[PDB]
Amino acid sequence: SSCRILTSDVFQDCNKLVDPEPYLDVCIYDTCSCESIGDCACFCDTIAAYAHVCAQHGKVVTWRTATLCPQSCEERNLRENGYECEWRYNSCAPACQV
Amino acid sequence: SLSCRPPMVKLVCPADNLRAEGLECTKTCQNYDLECMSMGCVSGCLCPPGMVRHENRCVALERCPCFHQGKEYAPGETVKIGCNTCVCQDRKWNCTDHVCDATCSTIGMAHYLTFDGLKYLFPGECQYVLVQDYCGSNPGTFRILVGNKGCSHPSVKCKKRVTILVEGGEIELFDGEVNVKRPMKDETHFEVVESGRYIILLLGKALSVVWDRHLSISVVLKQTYQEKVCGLCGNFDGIQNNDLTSSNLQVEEDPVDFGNSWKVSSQCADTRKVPLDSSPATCHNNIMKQTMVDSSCRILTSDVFQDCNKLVDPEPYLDVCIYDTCSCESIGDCACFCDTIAAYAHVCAQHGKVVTWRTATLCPQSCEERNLRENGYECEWRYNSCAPACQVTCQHPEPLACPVQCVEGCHAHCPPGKILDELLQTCVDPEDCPVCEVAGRRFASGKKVTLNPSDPEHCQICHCDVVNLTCEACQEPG
Amino acid sequence: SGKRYPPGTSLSRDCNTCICRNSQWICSNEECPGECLVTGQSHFKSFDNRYFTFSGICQYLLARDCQDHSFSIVIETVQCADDRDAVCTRSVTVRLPGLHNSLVKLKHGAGVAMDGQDVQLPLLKGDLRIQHTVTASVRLSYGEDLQMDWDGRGRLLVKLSPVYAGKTCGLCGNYNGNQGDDFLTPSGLAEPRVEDFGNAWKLHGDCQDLQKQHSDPCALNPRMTRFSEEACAVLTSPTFEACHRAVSPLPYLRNCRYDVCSCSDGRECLCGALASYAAACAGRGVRVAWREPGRCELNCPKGQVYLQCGTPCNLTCRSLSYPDEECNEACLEGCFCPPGLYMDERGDCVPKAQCPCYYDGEIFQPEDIFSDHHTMCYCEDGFMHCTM
Amino acid sequence: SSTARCSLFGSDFVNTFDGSMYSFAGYCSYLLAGGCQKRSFSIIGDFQNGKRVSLSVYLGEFFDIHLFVNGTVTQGDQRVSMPYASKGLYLETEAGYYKLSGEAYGFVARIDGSGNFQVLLSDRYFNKTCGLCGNFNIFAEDDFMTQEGTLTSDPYDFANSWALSSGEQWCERASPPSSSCNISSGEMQKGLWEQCQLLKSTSVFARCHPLVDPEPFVALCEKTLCECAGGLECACPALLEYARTCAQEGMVLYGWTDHSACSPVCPAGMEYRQCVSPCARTCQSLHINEMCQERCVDGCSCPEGQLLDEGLCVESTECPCVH
Ligand SMILES: *[C@@H]1O[C@H](CO)[C@@H](O)[C@H](O)[C@H]1NC(C)=O
Ligand SMILES: *[C@@H]1O[C@H](CO)[C@@H](O)[C@H](O)[C@H]1NC(C)=O
Ligand SMILES: *[C@@H]1O[C@H](CO)[C@@H](O)[C@H](O)[C@H]1NC(C)=O
Ligand SMILES: *[C@@H]1O[C@H](CO)[C@@H](O)[C@H](O)[C@H]1NC(C)=O
Ligand SMILES: [Ca+2]
Ligand SMILES: [Ca+2]
Ligand SMILES: [Ca+2]
Ligand SMILES: [Ca+2]
Ligand SMILES: [Ca+2]
Repeated sequence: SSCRILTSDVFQDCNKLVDPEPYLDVCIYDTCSCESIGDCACFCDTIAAYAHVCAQHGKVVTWRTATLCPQSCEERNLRENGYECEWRYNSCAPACQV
Repeated sequence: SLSCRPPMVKLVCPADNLRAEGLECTKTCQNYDLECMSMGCVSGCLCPPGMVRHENRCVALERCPCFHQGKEYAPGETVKIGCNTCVCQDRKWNCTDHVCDATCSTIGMAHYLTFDGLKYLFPGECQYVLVQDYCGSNPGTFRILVGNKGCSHPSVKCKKRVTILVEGGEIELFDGEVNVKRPMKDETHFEVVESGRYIILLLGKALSVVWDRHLSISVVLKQTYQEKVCGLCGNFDGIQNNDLTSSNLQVEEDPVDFGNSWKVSSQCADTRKVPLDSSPATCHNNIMKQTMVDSSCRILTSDVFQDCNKLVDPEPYLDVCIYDTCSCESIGDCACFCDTIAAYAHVCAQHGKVVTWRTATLCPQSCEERNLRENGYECEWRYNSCAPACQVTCQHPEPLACPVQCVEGCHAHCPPGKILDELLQTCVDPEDCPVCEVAGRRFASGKKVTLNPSDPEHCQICHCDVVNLTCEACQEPG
Repeated sequence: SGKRYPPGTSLSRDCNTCICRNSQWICSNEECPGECLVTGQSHFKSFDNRYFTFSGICQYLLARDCQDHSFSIVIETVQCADDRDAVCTRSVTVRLPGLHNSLVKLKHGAGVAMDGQDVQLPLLKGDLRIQHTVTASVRLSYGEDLQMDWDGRGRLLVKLSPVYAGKTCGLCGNYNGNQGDDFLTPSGLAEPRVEDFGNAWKLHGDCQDLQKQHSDPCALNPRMTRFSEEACAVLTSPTFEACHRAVSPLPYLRNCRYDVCSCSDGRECLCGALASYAAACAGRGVRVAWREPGRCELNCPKGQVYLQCGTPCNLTCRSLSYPDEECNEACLEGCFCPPGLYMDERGDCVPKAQCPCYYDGEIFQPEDIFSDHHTMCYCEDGFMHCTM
Repeated sequence: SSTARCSLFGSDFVNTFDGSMYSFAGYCSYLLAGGCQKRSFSIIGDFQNGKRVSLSVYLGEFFDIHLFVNGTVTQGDQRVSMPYASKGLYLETEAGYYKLSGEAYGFVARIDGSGNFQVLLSDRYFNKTCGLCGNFNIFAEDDFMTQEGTLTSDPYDFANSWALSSGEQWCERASPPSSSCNISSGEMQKGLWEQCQLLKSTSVFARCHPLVDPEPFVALCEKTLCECAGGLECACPALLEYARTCAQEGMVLYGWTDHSACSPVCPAGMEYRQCVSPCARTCQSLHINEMCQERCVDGCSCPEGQLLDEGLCVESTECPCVH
């Protein structure tokens, strides 16, 4: 059931382009074998691998919430005493900037 | 040979007295009140009768320190254990007698920490009396209950339901929010402080409830009761080994027969006596996994908690960690692990030891979604390790009785001259609060209460909805 | 305990009685005696039924009367194997200020030594009696408010009657019914760290105080990890089914795995820990038959036979010499021999024909005619028939 | 340096990390090395009766590879094949001799054909470990600190402190063997004093003296040249050790086995080279280079051609295929 996030309301755009059946078989295989205890990374990394392929075909996606694979970004805005708050989690931003 | 130092004088065993308590019974500050064995003395050099040894120094006066946690304390110095101060004027600690405010808990899915302090295991699936007051020969004011579904084996299942019955009311909570099925009469004492990750919830002068929105139930009671309650949390008497007095008025030894006495529905299923073992179901005959879980639960004994481990024993909160996340099949949400450590960090916070144990690769807890409804990203909400739960807002501008010093969670922080309201998510200037001041005096922001029931002739009522400087007319009884 | 009883019944705990009336047991609150217990390596039990562990090496104070000074007990711990997590009891020292201000000492055997002098048992002084129990364990009994048990291989016990309610202090606690205050150092303040509690009762300053009490010594000897699981898995097996609802087994299981991995020989460390549980199940009413040729059946000599529940009153040959004395003893477990045979001093047990007499302490043979001028006495079959 | 070395060479002898030899004819399992404050692993050595059998690595609480002279590497109780790579412990063969690498955990064990345990161990455990191969410090005299912590003068009761029993067998204190040499002295000390002496005389060994001292090595041999009857080969075990102990220090020696009349045992097709690469170019191999910059290791290997294929040297023309 939890690997059916790959077939959910938020991915319906990409499921028509990229078949999810390959990326689902990996999900069931990994997180069965994986004994996830503190870090739920053996699950959150198989979906991100599908979202990135969906992004290359122009379908940006925001699937990540606070109760599922949170990915905070607040520690980079810490070394300065004054909290400027410029670092943020952006769903799919350009990698090649200046 | 060595002529011993001036401050002390050598001794010699007399041939007559068997009681040659000399070098062997060297009285230091530890073993003065303690009584010592001795066969005969030795050819040592012992301090005079009026003084003792103290770490390679014969300290003269009987002023030597008063140890606690293996640390020095000069006479006159104080220590704060709980809500009491305690001074060693002399050589024994001299403490006050102000009994403090106790606290149940539900650490994980199936465990319970009584008031006096007794962790025990009780996996149930029916509805159970967590604590109440109608116990034996009393009026019966409040009847906090608790109810679990699919929670005999901890997992991503086991959502809790909580029905609290005070002042003829029925306010209950599950699935994140709190719901009022029947409002209670004296609304003045009611209060709800949705601050951070918790739902603090007052109900009177001597009652409070806390709820982490997921599983934990930490009811806080004051000095008022002192053996007036009973339930799964026990009687709140100080005696720590009578917290298993079942409903049928006897002490039991097996807690799985205890909580079965406190179920409401006397015809649902009573839980099964599990065969005892150090390994739960998933960790049963999976000794590989049983070490990866043990190691990860040693965060409770890590460099960041060393301050608290000296105050609060982690051995109770570790047994819960190994038990829950074995049984829990954590797949997408690692909450059956991250919630057992937060329960230890919060107890460490109540004793004044704030902790920052939470990183990006371990239980991240972002707070960026609240800073989203506005197109302009103002960035006032932040994860703060342990911030005060009882602050001032447009909805609760006055200071409230604050059972919890600080709490984890996302907290809105912005420069001064602005006060937080929850409906409009950001902080806003004070004047924008729907605040009420009718006929001069300071009070809350227009509570929906009918003041002054007592005297008919002095029935001078003045409500305030949001802003109105109004007063209503009383309907005469005649 | 998960079973139904009709109304009007009266089941009895070891402490007191309770009667069913209107689905509610009525119960008395009269005090009942406590038991501090040392056993295994370093495993203590307070009077208030607290369990803990403190592996220190010094002379520690176990118990003491602390408003007056009727007695004081002093344990003496030593390391006891190659490992560092193995600290067994070697001796215990008792002190009675009521009689000579003497000093009894229970040695690493079944031996006792008053004021340096070894002693043959029994030792009827005025108040204190010291005698064997199964002829393999000593039992001190001062007055009617104090008992003890063998400190040979380290299984000390005490029995304190309710006249000492709340007026004692030591590692074993206050004896006040409260289990939480027992970590109270002599400076009058409860400590949360056991490593602070025990090292505050040491009597000598030169002794090294410990910094950490370890919980898993099977890490230093990973060979015994497997064996320590299946070995004391019998403790939760249904062999002990009858006393899970009498005393919690989960600590007596926790204390096994610390003993079998730590000590030099895990054979008897196993079979002295399983008996720590049966000895508590039996102190509440439940006897268990847990002995096998594999699970450590003791070898009673050829004269004796194994026996589960028997009477240690008609066993010793001294009984026939002093028959009028009362034997208000329980139904104990040990090595006896059949009722036609009575126990002789030399390990063999014999019929009552050649069972000697113990007149005035003197051991007379089965036929010894014997007389001063005025009295006339003889030994017939165990008893000394005197006349005048 | 950044490494260490223990060796249990010949019969009953030991060589700690710091130039301290002795003899120990144990009876059961004993701890070679491993931490002392907290053990992530523990290397263990089983002795049947004086003579050794197995090397064992218990990786905390959950895993146990079991190599031995028996070579039939088992695990737990189930006999497995070889090679084997579970849990970050690659159980390979190098130069015809068996290896157990734990680079994640910081150790490299191995055994030769005769049976000579060896333990290369990292500098991360400097001052930390304690066991039958002593602590990894600079000094060589203090490295008998018992399981309690006690500098003992005896090299024997020490090793009997570090015993570790199981349920299958509980073990007692072994006794030092009563030497039969004390009566059968005869000529055996006159004519055979030379094979020990040639560690000092011959030029091929006459250059590690500024790195090590042969005085213990000649001392430990003279007590074991007396029980074996009719053989000069009884000196080469204590001599073979001296070769490696100088190699590990950063100064290797060459061709010393040409005239010594003792070569270490190896299976057919191969004999003892010195400083052969571990990345033996075998038959079913991929022709890739300049990844194997590892240090150079002693052990027996094939001739110049004659590539390896399943534990035997075979000519390069007859390289098979696989499917
Ligand atoms: C505690 O201190 C108070 C105030 O100095 C003193 O009155 C009292 O006697 C002390 N009590 C004890 C038990 O030392
Ligand atoms: C944490 O919260 C407290 C109380 O509101 C506040 O005083 C403090 O500045 C906050 N610290 C951080 C790091 O946000
Ligand atoms: C030697 O190896 C054999 C075959 O693997 C095994 O059956 C036996 O138990 C081993 N014996 C010892 C002493 O290790
Ligand atoms: C070894 O560790 C001990 C204890 O921490 C320390 O006292 C000593 O200086 C260390 N020695 C070396 C050589 O690092
Ligand atoms: Ca484009
Ligand atoms: Ca209580
Ligand atoms: Ca303060
Ligand atoms: Ca107490
Ligand atoms: Ca050394």
